[PDB]
Amino acid sequence: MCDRKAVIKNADMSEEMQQDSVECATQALEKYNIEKDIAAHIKKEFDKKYNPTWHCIVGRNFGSYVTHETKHFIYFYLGQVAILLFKSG
Amino acid sequence: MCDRKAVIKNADMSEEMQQDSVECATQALEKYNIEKDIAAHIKKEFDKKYNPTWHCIVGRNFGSYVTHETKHFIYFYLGQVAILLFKSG
Repeated sequence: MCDRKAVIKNADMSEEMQQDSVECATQALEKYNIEKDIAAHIKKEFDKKYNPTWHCIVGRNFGSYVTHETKHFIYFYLGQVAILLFKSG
Repeated sequence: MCDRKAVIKNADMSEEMQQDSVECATQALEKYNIEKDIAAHIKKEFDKKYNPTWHCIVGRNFGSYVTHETKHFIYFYLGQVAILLFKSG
């Protein structure tokens, strides 16, 4: 339907926001396979695209446990990766 | 019977705090070997043993990239795991 090659697991963010969030994690997922890196680029884009600052943790076998403390927190697992997006706004 | 068996990679929290954080991460590791689990166990105690809210990420192949702050954002890698402790105080 709209890409989204992930597998959410916990997203305290608006649905549509969770779909665009995953795709963005994908952008960094396809451009780079470096957990940290992917998270870096993303955060930058999500911030300039939405409004700084997005606390994201992308991996492939970790265990994120942050407090969204907002409404822009989405967790999911891409084809072979995981993204933990959440701002401290 | 000694924790702190991690490998910090980026910390912005009080020294004794980053040390206690690692042990707390280890505590969750000894009680459970599940990323998410370890993360929860940590944030849980750290939140009720320091001052809410602690956002930590425990994994061994992920990539954390968030805008830390306050003074409780420690990052390390245990014997075979990693932890990303950071609040939004």
